[PDB]
This record gives sequence, structure tokens and C-alpha cells, in this order.
Amino acid sequence: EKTNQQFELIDNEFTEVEKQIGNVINWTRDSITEVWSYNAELLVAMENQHTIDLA
Amino acid sequence: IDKEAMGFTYSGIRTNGATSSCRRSGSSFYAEMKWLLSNTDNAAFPQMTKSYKNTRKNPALIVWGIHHSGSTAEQTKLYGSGNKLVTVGSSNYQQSFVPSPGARTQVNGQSGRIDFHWLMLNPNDTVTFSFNGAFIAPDRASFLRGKSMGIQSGVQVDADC
Amino acid sequence: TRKNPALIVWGIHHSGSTAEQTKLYGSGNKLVTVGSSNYQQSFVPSPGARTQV
Ligand SMILES: *[C@@H]1O[C@H](CO)[C@@H](O)[C@H](O)[C@H]1NC(C)=O
Repeated sequence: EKTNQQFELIDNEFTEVEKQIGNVINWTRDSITEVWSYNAELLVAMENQHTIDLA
Repeated sequence: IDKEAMGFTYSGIRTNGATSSCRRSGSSFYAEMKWLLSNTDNAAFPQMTKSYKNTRKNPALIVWGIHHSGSTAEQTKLYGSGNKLVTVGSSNYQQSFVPSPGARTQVNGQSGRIDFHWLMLNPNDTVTFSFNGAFIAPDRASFLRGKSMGIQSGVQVDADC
Repeated sequence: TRKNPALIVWGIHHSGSTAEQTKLYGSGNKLVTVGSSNYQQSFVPSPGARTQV
């Protein structure tokens, strides 16, 4: 079941943004990426314990 | 974008400023901006003031340009001698600009630059352009249409999936 | 002189005309310079007509 939250573009791949706002965006996106990489690896490992135990 | 004409009139100055960088059936300029000059070279430039009122029920994207000429013998050729100024005001905005001639590197064959600025005029507001030179005047104000999303890509567009 | 930062505030008047700036501060080119041990800027008034507020 997919999210309904639409995320738009705040960087620019062709003409680079200002450096101090280009580092706040880059620090924030790596922080959130650590959260969704932790939650994905936790959920898959937890539901593998539940799948094995229910069968 | 929904372009809406401003209806500016210009008394005693030239308007057909063109350049060799913008090739459109010869020498032309931007399609929605005017290059206000003097009547001939090294002539004077009168002090002007033009106004626009946003009558619609939506914010209006106003855009004007400031010409930074390549030399001090180039700024005086097209807007006369003296110190120039462009003043822009609104009910939520106030700034002012001054041209700064000087040589720099050749881009597209020229060493002059045009700085484009912008504001969003609120409904039933008024913008005012006091100028006496180096002003790339707007012609048509712009209005937004609705909601969309913009992407940057390098692959081809498909209308099947 | 106090042991805390002080919120200093000054204003710059941008008059409505060039016959208005000369009426209240005389003729010529004007300037306001503001300096500190951590700050340095300068300002120049810019007269001209705009909308009535
Ligand atoms: C932010 O990260 C991107 C990598 O996706 C990089 O191309 C860009 O230069 C970075 N921005 C800054 C200001 O370092």
C-alpha cells in the first residue's frame, strides 16, 4: 500500500544551489535515509521471525 | 503561465533595442521585454515613471531587467551621461538598483549583462518603476494556472505507460 | 556596558521624491555607515515614487 504524500524537487541537478543551503538539504536527506534504511532492515528481519513462527 | 499585457506607453524614447545574440529573423531581443534607449546615440534620457495595477484575483509574476553595460562609453551612448537609477516599489516590496558598467568576459559575443528580478504582486496592489536608464521594461505580466509537478530528466517521454 | 547582547535598531528613510530628500537633508549624495567589532555595513537612501501606503 503506497503513500499519498507527494514530494517535489528542492535541489537542481543542472544549476547547483547555494552551498550553505546545499549542505542543509544534503544533511537532512542523509538523516532521513538512515531512518528508512533502519526501519526497512528491522521490519523485514522482524517479519521473518513472525513468518517462520506462524508456520 | 497566462500572460497579461501591461499597456505601458513611452514618450520620446526609443524602444526597438535589439542585439545580435537573440537571433529571430535577424537581430531581435526578448519577446516579452523591451530595451528602452535614447532617440539616437549619446543623446539624453528623460526621467520616467510607469505604473501597473494587478486587477485580477491572483498574484502576478512581474519581471524587469537591469542592463549592466560593457563600458562607460557604452552606458552613456544608450542612456546619456550621469548617474542612473531604477526604483521599484509595491505594498509589500521596496528595492532600488543602479547599473554598474565595466568590462568582463565575453559570453555569446558580449560583455554586458542583464540582471532579471521578480516579485509577486498581490491582488489589488500596484507596482511602480521609476527609472532614467538601464531598464529592460516588462511588457506582459504573468499569472499561474494551477497545479503541476516539474522533473529534470534525460530520457524520452512516453505517453503509453 | 552591560553583560548581555544589545538589540540596536536604526532606520533609513527612502523619500518619495528627489525634491523631498533635498528638502529634509539638503542637496548631495547621502550615506549612513554602521560599524561594530563583528559587523560592518553601509547604506544609501534611494528616493523615487512608489505606491501610496
Ligand atoms: C549534495 O549531494 C549531491 C549528491 O547527490 C552532490 O551532487 C552535491 O554537490 C551536494 N551539494 C553540496 C553543496 O555539497
